[PDB]
Amino acid sequence: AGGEQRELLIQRLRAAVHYTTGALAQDVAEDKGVLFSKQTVAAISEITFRQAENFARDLEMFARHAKRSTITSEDVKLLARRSNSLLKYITQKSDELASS
Amino acid sequence: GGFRKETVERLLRLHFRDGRTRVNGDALLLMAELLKVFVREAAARAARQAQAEDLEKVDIEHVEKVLPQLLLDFV
Amino acid sequence: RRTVPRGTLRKIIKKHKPHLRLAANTDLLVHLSFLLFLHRLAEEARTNAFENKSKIIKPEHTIAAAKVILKKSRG
Amino acid sequence: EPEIASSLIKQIFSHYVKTPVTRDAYKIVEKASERYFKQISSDLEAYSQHAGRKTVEMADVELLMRRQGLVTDKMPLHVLVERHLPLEYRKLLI
Repeated sequence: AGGEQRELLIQRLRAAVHYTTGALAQDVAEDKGVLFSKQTVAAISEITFRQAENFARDLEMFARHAKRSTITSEDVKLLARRSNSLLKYITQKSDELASS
Repeated sequence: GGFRKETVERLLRLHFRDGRTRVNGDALLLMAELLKVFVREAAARAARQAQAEDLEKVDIEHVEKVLPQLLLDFV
Repeated sequence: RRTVPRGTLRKIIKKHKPHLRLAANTDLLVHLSFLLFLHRLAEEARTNAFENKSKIIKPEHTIAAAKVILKKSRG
Repeated sequence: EPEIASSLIKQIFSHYVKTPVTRDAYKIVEKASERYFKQISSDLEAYSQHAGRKTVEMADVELLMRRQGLVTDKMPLHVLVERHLPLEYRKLLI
């Protein structure tokens, strides 16, 4: 029920993430003087798609822990703690949002 | 460029185990940044691995080689 | 042997976070997480020693394992 | 100053590993354990403050073991407790 539509949604998202992965990868190729094979790009796209699942489940856990059903910048900050570099980066970004 | 809000939102809702779970706009932008960093990191690491082997071309093998460390080092 | 260092666990966390109060039996859960950390650490060091063709676990295997497992252990 | 006794760390580690471990290796395990506690202190703080509390509750520790990937949909906390905590202490949690 809604299963076929969900499969279409999944293909839509895979392809969207893949496009964006291509664009970002191209910036990197330019920076470093390399060429990424199609298969490499696709691989990174699929890895990224998959990691999204854990991000989403952890964000949801973090919001629930706060008796809160909507995810905020505090949950994303928590999500980024385990990598100090990442935490600094994303916290910078988040403050930048705060200023508006 | 970067990940679009719509894409990130749908991507996240897809995996929520609670129907009422939502993500506000700031979190969506933040997550877009986080995902972008993830991708740039995967690409930069695979690139580095290929360069240390004196290759211009990054192949799926280079990605596979760098992935576990990446996932470990990432969140 | 079968005993839990409840007071020690509390004191360790208190030395790290003085104004941080624990509750209930939470020390017992902390202890659990610690046991399991030790278990993962052992598995990883042993894997390392085997990959190193070593019958014995040595400081180098344990150091590499610690880096990995302490990473996996972050919240 | 405060730390888990060396003997206990050795008992657990060796009980699990079933493989010879050098003395110096154990010194590494001890330092790793110190670091483990430093980190979870940080974490439990962040978790409890996240929920608006000044105290660390059970939910905080279970959240930690979830983030550590010990507690999962297929491996509930109560199963880990039943498995790894000696008979007496598990009664306190159930």
